[PDB]
Amino acid sequence: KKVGLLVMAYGTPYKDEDIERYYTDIRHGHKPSEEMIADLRGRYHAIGGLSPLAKITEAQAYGLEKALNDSQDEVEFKAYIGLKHIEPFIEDAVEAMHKDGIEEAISIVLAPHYSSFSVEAYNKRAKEAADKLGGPRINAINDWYKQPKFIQMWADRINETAKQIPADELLDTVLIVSAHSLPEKIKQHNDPYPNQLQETADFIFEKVVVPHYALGWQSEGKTGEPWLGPDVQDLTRELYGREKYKHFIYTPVGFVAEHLEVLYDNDYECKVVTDEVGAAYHRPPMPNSDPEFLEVLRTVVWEKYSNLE
Ligand code: FEC
Repeated sequence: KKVGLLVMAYGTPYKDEDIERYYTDIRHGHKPSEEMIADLRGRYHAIGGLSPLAKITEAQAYGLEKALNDSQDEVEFKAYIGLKHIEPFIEDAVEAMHKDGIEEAISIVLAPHYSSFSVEAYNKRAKEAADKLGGPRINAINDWYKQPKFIQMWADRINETAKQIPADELLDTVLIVSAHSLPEKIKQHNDPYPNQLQETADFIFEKVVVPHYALGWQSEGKTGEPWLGPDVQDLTRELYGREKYKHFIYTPVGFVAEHLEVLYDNDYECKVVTDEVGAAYHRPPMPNSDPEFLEVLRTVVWEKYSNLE
């Protein structure tokens, strides 16, 4: 008997024509205006037309399945992809697990940090789906940024970039560690997300040769409420004003793949600012399906499985 591996991620439009219904899902079912739709479509156009997130997410889910199954023979894992905002939805994945006779599953979100807005919603939807179906039992992983191989992965990528910076400009180099912003109100109830990002930045910092670092947030939404900051664009300007850094290295460690909110919100919007101030822009490769990242996820899931049994 197999163990279901429910791999959850945000989702991305497969076709240009999917953007409207995808955006409507993000907006809790309320259809955005033509102006809002045009702006989002323009951002997808600016990164090449569509996001590669769908193919990367598949490569991560099935690469994880293979890493687990090749490394042991206590159990057979079978991966099921469940997405937040487009088919196959979380609910579709849980239904396929049930139809296939899966009775026990482990779930993981392709985002290493926990928050009430992100991972908690994934877990709630998966559990409510399985409850209405009668199975499988879903054993949820909430976060995994503490995994040492995850920290070392990011540190290695940062050090490889730092080694190509002129030795006498390393003192003028800063590491910007970021993740997707959320409404500032989550701080009012001690949601762990801001502290988990600070811990990740601290863990990475002690393993890199870059002498300066700062925590920032990116991709805040179109609401009328305050969001966690500073925003990476605003922080870049402020740090240049204060310290005149020559190199900015962006690691949006809240994310695990190259998608719209790295290819646009870092590689376009942050580079606009470094260009304005006369500094150099650096953004190390995202984890994607690199074997080192697949080994991070394998360690996480296998530790979870070993602790259930
Ligand atoms: C948190 C979080 C993550 C990371 C965890 C995860 O991966 O699930 C996260 C991850 C992603 C990822 C990738 C993408 C890129 C998809 C792609 O097609 O490449 C991605 C894309 C978008 N998100 Fe996203 N998100 N996200 C929010 C929170 C999170 N989001 C909140 C909150 C809102 C605000 C919703 C609202 O308007 O009411 C929100 C809105 C958007 C919009 C709408 C336009 C915009 O705001 O710029 C787009 C597009």
